Amino acid sequence: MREIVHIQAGQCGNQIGAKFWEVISDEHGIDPTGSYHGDSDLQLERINVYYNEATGNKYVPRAILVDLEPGTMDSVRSGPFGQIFRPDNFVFGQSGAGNNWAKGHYTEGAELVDSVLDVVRKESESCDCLQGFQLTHSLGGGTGSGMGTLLISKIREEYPDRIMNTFSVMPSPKVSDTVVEPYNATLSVHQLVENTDETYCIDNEALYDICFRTLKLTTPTYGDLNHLVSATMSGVTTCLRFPGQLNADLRKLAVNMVPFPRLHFFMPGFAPLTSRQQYRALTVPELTQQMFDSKNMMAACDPRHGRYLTVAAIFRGRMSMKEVDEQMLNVQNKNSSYFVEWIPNNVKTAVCDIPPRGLKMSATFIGNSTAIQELFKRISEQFTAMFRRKAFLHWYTGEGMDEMEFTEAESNMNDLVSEYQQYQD
Amino acid sequence: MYTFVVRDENSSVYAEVSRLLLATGQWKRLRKDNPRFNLMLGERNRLPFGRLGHEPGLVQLVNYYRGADKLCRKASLVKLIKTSPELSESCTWFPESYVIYPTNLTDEREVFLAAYNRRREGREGNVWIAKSSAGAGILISSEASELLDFIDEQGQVHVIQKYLEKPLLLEPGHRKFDIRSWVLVDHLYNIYLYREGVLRTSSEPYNSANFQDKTCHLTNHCIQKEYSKNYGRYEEGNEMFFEEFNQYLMDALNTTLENSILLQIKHIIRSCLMCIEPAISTKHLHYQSFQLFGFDFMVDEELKVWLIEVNGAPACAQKLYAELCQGIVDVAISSVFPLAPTSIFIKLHHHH
Amino acid sequence: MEVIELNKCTSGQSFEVILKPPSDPSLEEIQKKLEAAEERRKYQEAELLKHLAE
Amino acid sequence: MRECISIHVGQAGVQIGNACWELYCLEHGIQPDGQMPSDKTIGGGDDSFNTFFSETGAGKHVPRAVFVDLEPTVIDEVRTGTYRQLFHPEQLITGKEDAANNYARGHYTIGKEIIDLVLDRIRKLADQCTGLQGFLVFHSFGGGTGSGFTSLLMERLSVDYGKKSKLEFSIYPAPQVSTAVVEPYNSILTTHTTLEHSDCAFMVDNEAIYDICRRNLDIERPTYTNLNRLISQIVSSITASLRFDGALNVDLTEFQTNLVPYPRIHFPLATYAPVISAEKAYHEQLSVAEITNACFEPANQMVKCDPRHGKYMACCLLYRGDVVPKDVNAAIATIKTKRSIQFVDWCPTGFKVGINYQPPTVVPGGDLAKVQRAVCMLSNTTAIAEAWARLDHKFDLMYAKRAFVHWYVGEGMEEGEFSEAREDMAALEKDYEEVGVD
Ligand SMILES: Nc1nc2c(ncn2[C@@H]2O[C@H](COP(=O)(O)OP(=O)(O)OP(=O)(O)O)[C@@H](O)[C@H]2O)c(=O)[nH]1
Ligand SMILES: Nc1ncnc2c1ncn2[C@@H]1O[C@H](COP(=O)(O)OP(=O)(O)CP(=O)(O)O)[C@@H](O)[C@H]1O
Ligand SMILES: Nc1nc2c(ncn2[C@@H]2O[C@H](COP(=O)(O)OP(=O)(O)O)[C@@H](O)[C@H]2O)c(=O)[nH]1
Ligand SMILES: CCC(=O)Nc1ccc(C)cc1O
Ligand SMILES: [Ca+2]
Ligand SMILES: [Ca+2]
Ligand SMILES: [Ca+2]
Ligand SMILES: [Mg+2]
Ligand SMILES: [Mg+2]
Ligand SMILES: [Mg+2]
Repeated sequence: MREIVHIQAGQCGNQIGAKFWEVISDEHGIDPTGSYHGDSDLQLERINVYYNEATGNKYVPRAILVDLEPGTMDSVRSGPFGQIFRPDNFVFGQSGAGNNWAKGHYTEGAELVDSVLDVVRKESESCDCLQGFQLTHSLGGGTGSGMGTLLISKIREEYPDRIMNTFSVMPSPKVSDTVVEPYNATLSVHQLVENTDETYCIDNEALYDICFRTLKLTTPTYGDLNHLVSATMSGVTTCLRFPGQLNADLRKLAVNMVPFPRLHFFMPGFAPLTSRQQYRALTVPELTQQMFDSKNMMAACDPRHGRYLTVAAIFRGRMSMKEVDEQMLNVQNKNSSYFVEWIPNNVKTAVCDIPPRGLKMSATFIGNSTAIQELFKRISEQFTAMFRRKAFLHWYTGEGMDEMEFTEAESNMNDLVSEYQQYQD
Repeated sequence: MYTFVVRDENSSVYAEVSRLLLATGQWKRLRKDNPRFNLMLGERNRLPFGRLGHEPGLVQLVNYYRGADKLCRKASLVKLIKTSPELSESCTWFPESYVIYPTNLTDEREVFLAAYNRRREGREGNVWIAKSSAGAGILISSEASELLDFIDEQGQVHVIQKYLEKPLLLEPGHRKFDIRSWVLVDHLYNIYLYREGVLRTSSEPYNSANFQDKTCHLTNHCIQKEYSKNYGRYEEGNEMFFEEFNQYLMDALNTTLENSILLQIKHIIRSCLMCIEPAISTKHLHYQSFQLFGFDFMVDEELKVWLIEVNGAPACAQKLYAELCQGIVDVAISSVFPLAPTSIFIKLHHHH
Repeated sequence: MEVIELNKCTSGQSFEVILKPPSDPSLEEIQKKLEAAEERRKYQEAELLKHLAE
Repeated sequence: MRECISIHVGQAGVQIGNACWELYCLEHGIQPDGQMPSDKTIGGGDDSFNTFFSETGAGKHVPRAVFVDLEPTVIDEVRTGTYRQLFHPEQLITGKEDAANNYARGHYTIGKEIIDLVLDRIRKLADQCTGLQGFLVFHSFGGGTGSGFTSLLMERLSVDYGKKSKLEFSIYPAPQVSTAVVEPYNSILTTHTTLEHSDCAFMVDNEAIYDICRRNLDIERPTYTNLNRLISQIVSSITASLRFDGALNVDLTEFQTNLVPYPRIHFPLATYAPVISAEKAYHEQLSVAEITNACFEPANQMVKCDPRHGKYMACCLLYRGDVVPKDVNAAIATIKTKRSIQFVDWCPTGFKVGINYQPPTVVPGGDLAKVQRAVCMLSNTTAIAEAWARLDHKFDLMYAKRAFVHWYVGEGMEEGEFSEAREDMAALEKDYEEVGVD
């Protein structure tokens, strides 16, 4: 009984969180009303990891929906699986955050955080043995970014020895809502450096490029981007949600993926990624070749520009476990220059018999690569282009912040960039 | 795509093999400390055999046979011959040798003197030669007092063996020489002899009444090119190859290189390598070995061949680097890692 | 090649063949290490809480 | 009769313990419910099998064993498995969250809070013994529990049972069946703190067991079940002398006398033959010479290494099945004339031979075939130091960059314990070289 507590915060966080529970609920055979209707016991073996068992054999997600405005969560409550969530687990305000990190972290958000912690504390007091938490949110807005990282700071204070995991959508000027997203993202990153054990970095530009160039979607929508996040979130959590010889909990994964405390930002990937030639069978070599291809990576970072500290690959479906080992060893033994040679056997593989909905097999990629410094360099450059002229700062100083806090965020992330640079050589 | 690592930058041989390997576009060189390799061109001393063959999915190959030092060390070779029944102490192709430890440190001091006093009493030729592995340091003398006293001044194990007082001399010149044979043993323990040998000749007339001047007695390529005044006079670089040497044996001695010399050389090579096969074979091992050997032979005026020593990290003659190194890639490397003749070797069949 | 110390019973036997002759911390100290490490954990967490207090 | 208590720590220890007690029962004629029809003494007796089994008044033969794991998933299989009836609940000790492959977590953070509970359960078994010999401790090198908590247990056992022998069955880490990267840290940390507390340790390298399963048993991708059933055969061959009538290795003390002349060098190499596939049509039964000669082939060693390039300090031959002393001595003579067996000059060149007439028992439906004779050779070779070197080299690679060190320091361990443990291994490697090399 190693329970996980899910928190989704803000527009992006709740919309991506929604699809996530939609994808895995289908995998575990849970219908929109919470009733199970699968045909395999493997669907229920680890069901309590993400679901609470209610009366009448009902399964209720262990999720907390947080936002500073009602809109998005009214959408979820009316969405496909909206009825599946615990009504008391909706915590929201009316003011909004106006895409303002200071509003989510210092003013509007501070007024609502205690009530969110009351629901978090409630879900935890009922866990037989809590592994830790996972948060879905964007860093470019105000609620998921500012209040999300405030939540993390207070959860680490009340649960200092629990694992804190996040799926963090990183802003991109090509898929942007406001010009202040680099401000909000730079401020959040430092919070994550300090108070998360693992952060899956999801770049909206990588999601966009994949939808446009690979999936051949002329005009991607946030919905299309969220399908990729859904599938990816389902992939990285397969080991947690299904039985297998791995027997891995959050702290075991972190212990083998994070050689240095601050360098815990991961590049996720997924394969296959096919446009609608969609019924073709995908061989293990093809699966492996794509999984390691940069075009299948969602951090919009070229791995060949850095080096992998650790890699974790999860294969789903009935396939040749012998044939997997061969192709995995083939990728390593054919590109060993991109793996640090001072971490022996830093590429691990795990299999799972149950494939995602509508796929004979698939592979999810989880990489701790120094190339992720390119992502933080982009953000840092966009931050500095505005901060050097103090552009748009009045939105933040009006909430009680000072320029000094911005200069420190700037320096905190340029230190992070440098830390990745030393381990790349 | 195959991968290899280079851990011996001083090896002129495998510097060429590495060059050839990359020229195939199917071999990729890695940093010298990367464990994920197919082929290791390892160091000479303290090669970590224990770390080989433990990478999942990689067939790993190394260019040194673990345990071959027993054959390529002066004292070790003597001990191996005198203790191994396959060679026995009555081995007819190895000069009467003795292992002598300096008195500042088993040892064959009294056994040597017993045979020495016997030779001195029987009017026989009693000239011995003292040498060691720590040399560039050699002494030739007919008095047992000079040989022993020379070893005590040192601090490493030495070997005293019978000096061939009747060596075969080439004409014109009246000069001594030795024969270098290159032997390649692959992972399956096939023994291949390079068809091309080299004679390292002395450009000075052999003088039996003066072992003090070691320029006409030592045929080392470095001694002739530094202390001899007739270097490069009779043949380029004091190196006579088989084609020339065979034609000489026919005009002068009315015999061939195959009959008069090569049969004894091929016999000695088999006897040495077969002797230690059970000790160094990698047949059922988690990794695979192959090694290039350089045998040094002597020929006396009776056309009898003697073994001088075995070199575990030999060099090649400049003219033979291309043919030999290519041959190494063919039978030793591509035989295990194939790529996408008239062999230059002479396979010495044997029973495994 | 000599066989020595032959012992036989209903379920087997044993013997020795010779081919050639030859030529702590107290309970007090363990608790100190366990408590000293628990003290370094408490100190590190105290600094984490102090950090979150600031 | 003197009792032996078996302790299984962590997942590897527990799953291997499960496979051994399954085999022990099939060997002694004990049924899953604990009954033993051939035991005419009901609820008592000082027979050889009683060293590993106590007896209740109801005729139940209960293993003298304790299972310890910081998380319950693995031990729950024991509670509901085929032999759930053998044990009672006090013997199965489970926490609620494991050590996350973190030595410091198993040894310090979690170990401190559960050690006294485990010692109390062991004390209960001890109180049933009229003459306890000592303990057999099964654990992995890689796990946080098997490494961190085991070393803690060994330190306390030396305090609570000073005069008792302690043997180990340790699983050496192999990447083919592991997703952990920090196992070199854990292995070296646990070897450093356990070294002075273990009288004799039998290391099994998962890489070796893995290759034997794929090569001899034709298992393309062996499972922990395949690995453990083969491991419990070697374990059984080693402990049979304690559970059956005999005169060689009759008590734990004899393992140190016969196999460990130098205390620190207490890691004998195990070699087992024959291992034949059950699915095979029908194999030609190998002779005494052929299986004995197989004991000097690296392919059937529990740790891959080259004994030809080390010196032997001791050598036992443990035969099971149709074997008579005449045949053994004939094969030994034939092997000395063909093999490179170098003994250290300060040790006799010989072989202690034990024969048990009952051939190896195989689990029905298992992977191994029934053979008429089998042998396990226990040899103390300096060649096994290749395993320490491999492991110490991987340690050096990560520790030079302090990779993952923060996870250990964060659980209360001091960084200086890494180097203190490493320097001990450098001294252990130097001992082997001083003994084996000229
Ligand atoms: N041969 C064999 N090896 C195993 C088995 N289970 C785990 N291992 C090995 O043990 C190492 C992992 O350590 P574990 O024993 O699983 O961990 P643990 O002792 O339970 O400690 P925790 O970290 O708290 O889980 C890896 O090298 C595995 O290959 C098993 O059943 N048989
Ligand atoms: N017993 C002996 N009788 C006659 N000459 C001998 C001899 N031992 C050595 N030599 C002479 O010494 C030379 C080889 O010496 P040796 O091989 O022992 O030194 P070395 O090993 O440093 C040279 P290399 O290893 O390059 O072949 C030969 O040319 C030979 O003429
Ligand atoms: N992938 C994805 N990104 C989104 C979505 N909605 C908003 N974003 C991104 O999130 C950032 C805006 O944050 P948002 O969640 O709207 O602000 P918040 O509600 O205050 O937390 C911008 O970078 C958007 O591009 C979504 O549904 N999917
Ligand atoms: C940080 C950006 C920001 O604050 N934006 C913003 C704009 C208008 C109003 C009314 C409120 C707002 O919050
Ligand atoms: Ca207000
Ligand atoms: Ca009884
Ligand atoms: Ca003790
Ligand atoms: Mg928005
Ligand atoms: Mg030499
Ligand atoms: Mg465990």
